[PDB]
Amino acid sequence: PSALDAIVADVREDVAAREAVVPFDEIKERAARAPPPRDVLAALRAPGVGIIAVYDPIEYAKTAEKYAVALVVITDEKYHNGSYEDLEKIRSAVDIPVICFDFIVDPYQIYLARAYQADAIVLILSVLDDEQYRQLAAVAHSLNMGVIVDVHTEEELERALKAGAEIIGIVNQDLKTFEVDRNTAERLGRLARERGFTGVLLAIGSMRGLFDAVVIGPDPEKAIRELV
Repeated sequence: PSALDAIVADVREDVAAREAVVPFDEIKERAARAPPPRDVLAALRAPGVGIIAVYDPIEYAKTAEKYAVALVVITDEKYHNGSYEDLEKIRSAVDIPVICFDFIVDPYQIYLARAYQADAIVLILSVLDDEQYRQLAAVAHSLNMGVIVDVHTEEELERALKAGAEIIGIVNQDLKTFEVDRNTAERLGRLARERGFTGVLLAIGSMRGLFDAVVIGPDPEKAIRELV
């Protein structure tokens, strides 16, 4: 019995179903031909604590772009549910970068996000081992997309630090036990800085003076929504 195992199985079968109609080689080509990503790193590095808004789609996006530095669009890997087409429509309706947030274990999903014009993706270190992390980050970076590395424990933070992650998001939920530690953000963000980290810290939730941006808002999509 394992909620996290079930989510990973859902994602892997979602990919298998998508591949049967849009094969891996075809999604790679569509991703490579997509228009270049907007720069998520620069939007988050901008002075001040930027708001990252989370997602009628067009109305909310056009409203959100008046004050947010970036937009997060939670997607659904299940077959033929319009979720990736809506990501593209939303991104096309605004002028800020759009983060595609789903549960990525397979390179197919990164090409999929890029093909529908995502500017960045999230990698979750509680889900990924070091070899998977290296592969998936390399895929995203080969398409000039930003990578947000979500961490929840001291050990995950250290992996992100040692790997040289430039954007680290700190999440308060444990994706294996599904327990919430309401003060992880302050604890790990302070620890990140005090260990010498000079990149971008995101909080996925009064930790004043620590974070460059803050995200402002079971099956895989439900689990993502809990993270935000």
